[PDB]
Amino acid sequence: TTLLNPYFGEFGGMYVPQILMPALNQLEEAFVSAQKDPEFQAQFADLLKNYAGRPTALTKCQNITAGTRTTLYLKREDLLHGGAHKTNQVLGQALLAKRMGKSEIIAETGAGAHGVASALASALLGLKCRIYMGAKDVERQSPNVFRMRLMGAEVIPVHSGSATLKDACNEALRDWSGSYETAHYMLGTAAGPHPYPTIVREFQRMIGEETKAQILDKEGRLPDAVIACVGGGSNAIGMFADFINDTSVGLIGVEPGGHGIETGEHGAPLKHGRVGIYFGMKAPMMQTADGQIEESYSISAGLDFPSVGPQHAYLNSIGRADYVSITDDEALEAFKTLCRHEGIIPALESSHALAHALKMMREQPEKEQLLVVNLSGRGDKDIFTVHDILKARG
Amino acid sequence: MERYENLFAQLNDRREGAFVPFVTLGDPGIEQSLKIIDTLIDAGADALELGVPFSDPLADGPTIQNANLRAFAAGVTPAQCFEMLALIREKHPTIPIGLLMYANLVFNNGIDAFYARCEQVGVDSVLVADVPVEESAPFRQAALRHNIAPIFICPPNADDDLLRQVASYGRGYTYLLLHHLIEKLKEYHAAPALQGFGISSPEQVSAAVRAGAAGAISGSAIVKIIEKNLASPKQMLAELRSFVSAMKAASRA
Ligand SMILES: C=C(/N=C/c1c(COP(=O)(O)O)cnc(C)c1O)C(=O)O
Ligand SMILES: [Br-]
Ligand SMILES: [Cl-]
Ligand SMILES: [Cl-]
Ligand SMILES: [Cl-]
Ligand SMILES: [Cl-]
Ligand SMILES: [Cl-]
Ligand SMILES: [Cs+]
Ligand SMILES: [Cs+]
Ligand SMILES: [Cs+]
Repeated sequence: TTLLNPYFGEFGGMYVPQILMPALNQLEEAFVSAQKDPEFQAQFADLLKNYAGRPTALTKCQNITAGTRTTLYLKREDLLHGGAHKTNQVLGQALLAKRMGKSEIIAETGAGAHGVASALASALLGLKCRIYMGAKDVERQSPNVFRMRLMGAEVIPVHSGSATLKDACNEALRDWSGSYETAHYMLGTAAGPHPYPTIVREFQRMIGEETKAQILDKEGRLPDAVIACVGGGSNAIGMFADFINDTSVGLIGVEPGGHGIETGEHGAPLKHGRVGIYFGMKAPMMQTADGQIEESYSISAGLDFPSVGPQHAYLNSIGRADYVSITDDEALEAFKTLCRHEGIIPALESSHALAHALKMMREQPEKEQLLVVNLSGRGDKDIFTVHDILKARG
Repeated sequence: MERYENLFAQLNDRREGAFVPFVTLGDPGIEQSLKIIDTLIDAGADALELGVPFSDPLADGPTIQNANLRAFAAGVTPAQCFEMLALIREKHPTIPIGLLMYANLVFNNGIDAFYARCEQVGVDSVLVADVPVEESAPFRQAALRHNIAPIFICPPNADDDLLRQVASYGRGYTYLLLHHLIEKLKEYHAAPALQGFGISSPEQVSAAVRAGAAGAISGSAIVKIIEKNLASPKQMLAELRSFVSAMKAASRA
């Protein structure tokens, strides 16, 4: 029994061991209560504004669209405190934990952006935070790891299974089942069991709400399309949510194509996987023919996840949103182009979104189109990675 | 078939608790696994719970995580597990065999088809570790259509609504994890309760039966014994037999 619908059509649900259901029901009730509480909303708004720095800019990119009929804006989540959109919903989830009287935080991270956001929020709000990241991720990401620890967080390397984001996800669920009385699990994307896909969307939806107000102010109409990269789905659903009922606005999600879809080394389960049940949800998965969860791949650590949030699977199935992929090489070109022509260093995750917008423009340069790319993060974390590639490539 | 009902009737007639060990199929390899399982039976296991290796066993602790890794390291696939199950049943016609599954392996090629294969090979029950009662309808329905008992966990944080659903929905036995739980399950005519919470000593089996449960499942202790004896195939089977005998003796009183 739940207060809200755990499914988006066929996708979603609460596929957890029985012991975790009370934790999920408790969280749902606290969220429903908080959403009707003006005091909670005011506290959340205060932190977003005065701590994280919202609203974020909407930047018009003139140089990169010169000589075409594309007008391109970037929604500047790269300017949020912490350097990525992950901060928005960690602040909300940390307040929910406090509402519930919890004193501890568990979080998973792959890239480290969600982990750093979880640790910063925990430091600000007086929560004891432990981060699962998993050996392979911990072995690299020493910068983000040190920031996490430099903010008082416990970073726990997971050596279970492949020793990556999915196992990080696994060990987080493992820990929470025993600790949920004291600890809140601060899931980092719009995926997992209900009510997380719903909570994460609602605590990211100011991205799209601001974008709508800003485009209206600057252009006097809605965008033709808003474009975002899709790992688990949080930045994209945060940009999309407030435009879902504006049927003229295209919603384009960009999954990582890695070395190329045909290679099988990608992270695009929405369009190239098949529906499975894992991490508490029924959703598109990359999986072996036998139903083992496959390993994904992307140059960008933040998109390297073999599933996707269920609301994206739903919006795709009904034709409301369209999903595409961008390869490592396309994302790297977009990264270089934005640095050189606009003076903004984008995260490699966000570079996938930009690459697809550049394709929309280049393929049809006399098509009139007003596009917004969600620039979900800054690319300082990726400078060493891009350096080593361009040095290896020549 | 009625393997569980027949077992519980025999045990009720002998004033006896069930003892049920868990092992991961193909741990540490197929042939050694088949011999391990034969040793458990010969040593007095009343029923078996058998895990199929899965890439991401999110409901398992470290003991069983590594059991899965050992199995994958030996190349074990669900299809090979189903071959093993047919061989086990061909050898042992009456012992109840339950699987511990993850949802994706059941859903992968169609839920109905999964439970049809279970029926074909002679499995008696399926516990899907990451399907709570709330999501269980297609699994329960498919199980019952193929004469497979769907097994549910009654956790220590269970409430009355949950107790009624578990009682109504489960068959074969109820996987426990208090007097309240046990008597209430009985009040709602639930499948006989097996205590499965950290069962590692003979005395815990005798405590479970005394509490009013129908017996006890040792969810990780067997795997521990495999773990500790990987270089000694001989001692492994030897310590396995000594353990199961002691646990099973504890269930006679
Ligand atoms: C997976 C992580 N980051 C994901 C990420 C993503 C992909 O996650 P969502 O699909 O939930 O936005 C996009 N952009 C940036 C800057 C990101 O850091 C993480 O930090 O754990
Ligand atoms: Br493919
Ligand atoms: Cl308005
Ligand atoms: Cl459009
Ligand atoms: Cl369309
Ligand atoms: Cl037999
Ligand atoms: Cl279990
Ligand atoms: Cs232009
Ligand atoms: Cs993905
Ligand atoms: Cs029953």
